[PDB]
Amino acid sequence: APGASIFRCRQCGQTISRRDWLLPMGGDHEHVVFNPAGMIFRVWCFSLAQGLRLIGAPSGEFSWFKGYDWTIALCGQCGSHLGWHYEGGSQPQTFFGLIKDRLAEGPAD
Ligand SMILES: O=C1CC[C@H](N2C(=O)c3ccccc3C2=O)C(=O)N1
Ligand SMILES: [Cl-]
Ligand SMILES: [Zn+2]
Repeated sequence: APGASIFRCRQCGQTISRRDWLLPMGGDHEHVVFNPAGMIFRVWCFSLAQGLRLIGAPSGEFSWFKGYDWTIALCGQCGSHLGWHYEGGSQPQTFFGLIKDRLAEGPAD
């Protein structure tokens, strides 16, 4: 009966990822970053996620992760901006950077 197994969208409950899929990029699964508008994000990196909708074509502009291009990842249910999908890089080729405070963590179902 673990209570820290599954990450859901904090706004609607859509299943998004799992603690087991946490990915330590550059030695840490947590990355604190700012965008050009100055917003600060505490981003958790995951190997896999589901329940998202990836919007548009990838861009390398302002990428927080060297060698990766990003696409916006919205909750596929409610449209809440949950983070980004990264692609085009090496080891791994792709991963997800999701905004920790926009997810709710809980037991598996
Ligand atoms: O890796 C990334 C993900 C995208 C993120 N980003 C944003 O959060 C944003 C908002 C508005 C205009 C442009 C951007 C942008 O590049 C950013 O700054 N770096
Ligand atoms: Cl936030
Ligand atoms: Zn949602």
